[PDB]
Amino acid sequence: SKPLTTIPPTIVVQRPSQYFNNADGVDQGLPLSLKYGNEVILKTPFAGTSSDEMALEYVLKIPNYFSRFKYSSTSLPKQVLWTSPVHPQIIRNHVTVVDAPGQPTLLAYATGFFKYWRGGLVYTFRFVKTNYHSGRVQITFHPFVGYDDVMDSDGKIVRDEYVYRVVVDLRDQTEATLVVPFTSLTPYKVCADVFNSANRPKYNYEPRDFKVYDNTTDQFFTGTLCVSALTPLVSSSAVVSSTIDVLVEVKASDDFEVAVPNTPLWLPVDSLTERP
Amino acid sequence: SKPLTTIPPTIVVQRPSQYFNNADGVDQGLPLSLKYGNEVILKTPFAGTSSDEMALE
Amino acid sequence: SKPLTTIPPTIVVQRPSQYFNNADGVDQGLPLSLKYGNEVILKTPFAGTSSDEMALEYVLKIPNYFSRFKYSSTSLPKQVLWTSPVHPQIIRNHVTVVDAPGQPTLLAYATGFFKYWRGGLVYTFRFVKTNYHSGRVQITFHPFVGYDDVMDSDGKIVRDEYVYRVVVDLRDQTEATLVVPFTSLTPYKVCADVFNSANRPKYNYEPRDFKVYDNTTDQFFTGTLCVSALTPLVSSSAVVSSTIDVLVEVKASDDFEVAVPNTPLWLPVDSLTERP
Amino acid sequence: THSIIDFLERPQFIGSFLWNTSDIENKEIFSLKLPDALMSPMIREKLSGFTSFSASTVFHIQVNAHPFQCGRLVLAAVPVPDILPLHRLNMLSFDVSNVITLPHVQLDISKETEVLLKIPYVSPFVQYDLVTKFTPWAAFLAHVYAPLNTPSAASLQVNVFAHFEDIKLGFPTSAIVAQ
Amino acid sequence: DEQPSQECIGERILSFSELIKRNSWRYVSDEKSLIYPAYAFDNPAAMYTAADKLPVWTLTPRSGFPTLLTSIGAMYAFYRGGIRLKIVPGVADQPKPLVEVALFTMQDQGYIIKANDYSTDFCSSNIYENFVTKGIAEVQTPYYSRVNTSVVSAPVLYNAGNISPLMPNVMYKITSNSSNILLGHSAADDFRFGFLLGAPLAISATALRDNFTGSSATVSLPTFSNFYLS
Amino acid sequence: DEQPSQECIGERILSFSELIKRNSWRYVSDEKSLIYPAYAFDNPAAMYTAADKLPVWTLTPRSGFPTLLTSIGAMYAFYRGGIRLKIVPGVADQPKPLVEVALFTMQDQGYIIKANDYSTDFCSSNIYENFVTKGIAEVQTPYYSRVNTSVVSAPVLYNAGNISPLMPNVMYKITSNSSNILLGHSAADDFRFGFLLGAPLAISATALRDNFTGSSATVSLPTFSNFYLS
Repeated sequence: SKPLTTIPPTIVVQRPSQYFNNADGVDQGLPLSLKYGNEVILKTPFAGTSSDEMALEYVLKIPNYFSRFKYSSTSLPKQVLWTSPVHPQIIRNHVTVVDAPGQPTLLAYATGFFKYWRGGLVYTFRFVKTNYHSGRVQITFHPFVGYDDVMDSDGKIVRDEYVYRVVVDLRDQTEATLVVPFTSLTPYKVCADVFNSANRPKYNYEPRDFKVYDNTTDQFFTGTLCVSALTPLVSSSAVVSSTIDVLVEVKASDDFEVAVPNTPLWLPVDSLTERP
Repeated sequence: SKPLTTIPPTIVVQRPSQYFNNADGVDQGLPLSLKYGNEVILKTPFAGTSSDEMALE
Repeated sequence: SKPLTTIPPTIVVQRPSQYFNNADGVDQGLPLSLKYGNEVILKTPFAGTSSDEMALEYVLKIPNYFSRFKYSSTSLPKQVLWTSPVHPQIIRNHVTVVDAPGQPTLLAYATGFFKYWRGGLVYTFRFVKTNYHSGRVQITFHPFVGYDDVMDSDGKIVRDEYVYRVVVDLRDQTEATLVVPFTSLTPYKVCADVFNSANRPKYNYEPRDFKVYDNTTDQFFTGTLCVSALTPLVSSSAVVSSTIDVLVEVKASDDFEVAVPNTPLWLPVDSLTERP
Repeated sequence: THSIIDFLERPQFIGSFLWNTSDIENKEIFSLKLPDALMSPMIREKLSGFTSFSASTVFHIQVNAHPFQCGRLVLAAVPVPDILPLHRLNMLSFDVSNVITLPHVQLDISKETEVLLKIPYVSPFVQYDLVTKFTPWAAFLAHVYAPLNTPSAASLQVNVFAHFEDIKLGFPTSAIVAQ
Repeated sequence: DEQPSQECIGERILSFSELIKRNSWRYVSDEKSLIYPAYAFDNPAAMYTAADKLPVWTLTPRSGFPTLLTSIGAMYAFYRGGIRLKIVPGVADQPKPLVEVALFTMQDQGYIIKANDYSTDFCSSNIYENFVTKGIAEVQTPYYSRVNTSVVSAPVLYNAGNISPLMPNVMYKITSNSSNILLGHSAADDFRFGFLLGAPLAISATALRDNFTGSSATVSLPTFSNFYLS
Repeated sequence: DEQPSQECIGERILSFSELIKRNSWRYVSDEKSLIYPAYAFDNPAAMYTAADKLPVWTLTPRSGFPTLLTSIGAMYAFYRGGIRLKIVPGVADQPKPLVEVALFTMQDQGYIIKANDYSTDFCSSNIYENFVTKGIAEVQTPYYSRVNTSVVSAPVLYNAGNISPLMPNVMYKITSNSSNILLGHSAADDFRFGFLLGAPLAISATALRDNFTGSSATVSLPTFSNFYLS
């Protein structure tokens, strides 16, 4: 028979597109393949690897070379040799042109897809040298302080007394690595963005300068990592250069986390050029 | 993940007001009280009587 | 295959927004976070407390200082010293300006979010004094009667004989508290609102006056709580002031309840000022 | 044996404050900021070398009235004063009742010679920023509840003592204790 | 005894937590494309007067009018958790019926209302709702905060921009095709207030119809009636 | 410790795989009937300058602007799996509200955008969605590749036509009745990227509003706001 429905009415919601902004949920698309189900198997391994290459854990732990410096016969007790603010938005200069923003490192590019970050950073120094060089260097991390404020007017380090100190004998060791903790009164810091040097509505966006830690900068970086010399790099100028390069790489620690994905800080292109 | 729905389509009926004329069924009204459930207990006895006064009998 | 649906049709309801006005139910919003689920944990404790701070039980039991008065050498047997109507819409005067409505107490502000109230009230008197003061005072509650009608033309209390009486020796006791029952022929009374003193469509809204209990007022308050003196506050004027302050606080009892939330009686602002 | 904490747990004399007959209902006797009010050289010395710290805070108020003087104080606490919406901060100076609603304790000089209050660290920041000095996390304030009631005008000293408890220190640093 | 509540009311309410999940209206805009500061919880500044031929009360909203949400929030110092957002249209534009709400995070942008200018904020969280088919737009907003405890009506500053720690550093970008639009909000499921302070600075609401100075009552509020009829 | 992520964020994200299922906008068209190259993953070519009275940046899209999808993809060399497609209308054409997306496979046709000319491509996979009733068009696209591993932004060639092995030899034919239409895409469920290379060539996005040369900022992006208001 053709009986009267006893199926009670349910309330409904009209949405044009659900989970549009979401990694969760069931996409309600129409498929184009003949088979509604058509999916393809997760082939393993893929691109030579079985490691997950799309994992943040994987990506942010890829070493970014981001800076070098010199250590020499010149260099003097307590002379700062090198500093960096500790944060993930580490950048380079484009070759083609000379914009202010610059070319992001991988790390920076990736973190760039989020607003919030936290965690520790793995900094790695390589001392390209021979055995006939001898000298010491102390790596020190100064939380809650910018790279101007770690050195007095003479470029000598200030109050090294008060922090984690890492002595390096070059007679022995040619390389050194360490982890800088996250250190903040906030659970999350913000992925540093370029700031407007000009006044509105004039816009000249430039990378931030963390010479100083105060509440204009404080929530973009934990502090400043500094490499002070202890001895001049004494060597036989007779047979070896009396100055050497020191290379610095960074990757993320295990505890490293980002969140609040949105409009990214960085934007990718197929080529960059000067205007006629 | 964000998999393709496998939930088949059901046919639906557009009514503006169901059971409007009916003592049966589920009224589909919006409630005004803060609590969607808000109902009040059938107090007994009521108006001095426990006999059903609305009964035709 | 692609078989014919055997899924019978259900009746549906088109609503633009469900549970909009409701604390119940499932909100049908789109989430902005990447994760549809994104919720955050109920952190405990929070703001130093694990007690629920949003509970009416919690809030209405916060003491509201709302009134004082004086007890002195002047004061005379049966002389009323102080009265209040018993109800939750207890108010103060703004400092900045002098509107009629006034600044609500916390209690009043809160209850203000509902129309109906019921329950008992905890009134607390503190007698700021020394030990060298001596005197008695009777606190008495008069249900179904307004604050003019509790005292005769001389400001002497009327028919105290007929009610709960609470004698207080000041030689001994410096403080006193009590609960006033709800007492009504209605299960619920109404949160008193300001009334129009003017005639429509002229509007001058003023706080209600419960000098008298009759069926223009009766459903805003249970009655009047009165503090009559028994003895003058005899003291050595030689070494102590012959008049003292008496402070009165109120909070809600356990049995206290409100309901019918709607447009509130009170409205909050970031600042209040005179017009140029 | 001794340790940093032991010092911050040391109870300091913070101030003597005048309260006299003329002072009236809700007249503020003081309004002291946490941690500022406790930041004595002694403390600063020991806190030196650390980015920040957090703690609960103990407040003893002392009032040596004599038998014929009656009166009554509030001591209350309020969070993050620096950044509270003004209307709040105002409501406090406006009406004692908006202090009585707070975390507080009353003192009746005739009965009590003293009373305490303890205040937990409460803030968005997990500690007090010792370099940025970003927002003192609370403040104690003592408004007069019921004015000092002597026969003839007179005045009284309200002493304050205080220390920290449940202390927690931040990562150490070459940055300097905010002035 | 919970008898009365069952005999008369039919419900029984115990915490404001219950109440603030009810959506109340906040603010109106004329902008097709608007930047709104979600976690703004301020209320208007008020002005009273007794002098003749002057409107008695007058209200200057900085970020909107009192919702249940804010009205309550005034009592507390802190908040945490997320919020809901409801949106109503002046115009059901048949051929362009859509609404975008998007997650707005520009670092330099200031945390108060402003009309959309940016044309270059690609790839953000975008929700879409159809004004024609579903009368109202309904949305949920993650706490997404840099800290575990935020502050009621934090004093924003000129270039506090959108990175103040004392709030979630997040705003709404609302792009409609109704000229006029009405905004409202309730708290989300996980939302909570903190550290009760006392009554907030407040004035009678029923009193806002005062006109005893002859000069008629001007000050109105964002309700449906007031919006839909213009 | 995963406490912060639960106390503040309310979520916790671990792989870009998660992110690239979020739909971002790619490209706009004026064509009622358009041929789009689905698995084009290129990004624009950029131009900078410091000289007065010149727009600082300028962008030449070959097949569209950076989606989350492509933005990410730039880091990797290879891809496999299928994609989603979202479409938005300028015009909800009441009497002709429909959209066709169809599977387009003409062998000789070139793998870049072009307006539909062919009238003779019968019997193809056609999905239909109703712009009026369901505001947006939503679609899923099989990898349908000749090989198990395809290449990020493969250099297409003049007559690489539509049979290059280095991609799925498949395009969309989109026939609407909205003059203007807005395209977006996320990755499908089965999609995956491969062989991480490093950072891609990139420039600040927030910087695209530079105008210090006096000549105002011209370069805009395909967002909703920019589309819906013209």
